[PDB]
Amino acid sequence: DPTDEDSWTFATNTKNTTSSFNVDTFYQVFDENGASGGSALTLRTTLSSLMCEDNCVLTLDVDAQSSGTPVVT
Amino acid sequence: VNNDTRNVDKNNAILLVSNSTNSQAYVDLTNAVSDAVYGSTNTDSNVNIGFAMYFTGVGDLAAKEVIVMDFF
Repeated sequence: DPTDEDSWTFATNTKNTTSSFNVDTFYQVFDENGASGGSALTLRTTLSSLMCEDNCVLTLDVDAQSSGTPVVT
Repeated sequence: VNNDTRNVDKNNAILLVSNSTNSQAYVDLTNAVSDAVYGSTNTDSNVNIGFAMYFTGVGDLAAKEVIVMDFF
């Protein structure tokens, strides 16, 4: 959006090994002022067709050593 | 062939990938695959190997298609 601020809600958990779960990017889940900005819709099956050269996905791994103490919350 | 047609081979299928949403994947094979590779008492040279594919949403095929899948 060129006129308003854009909010993007992610799913960055890389180690969620559930088969039905997949890393995805979402647009305007929350309004820019903190309120609800609408429903969340899948985009990962699309980001290949939207000229994203590996620059539209955020992945987070809280514990790189799996020590049982997540660094980042 | 099919199981209901002939019973020459006791087992002829070893699943590796099941309904993956990503065409690009570098997955670690489970110990079951390794066990099944050595899980037959028949002569290894007397049995051939085949690779199978099942997919959906491919109702259009181009002139040239590329298939790359190796073992590490």
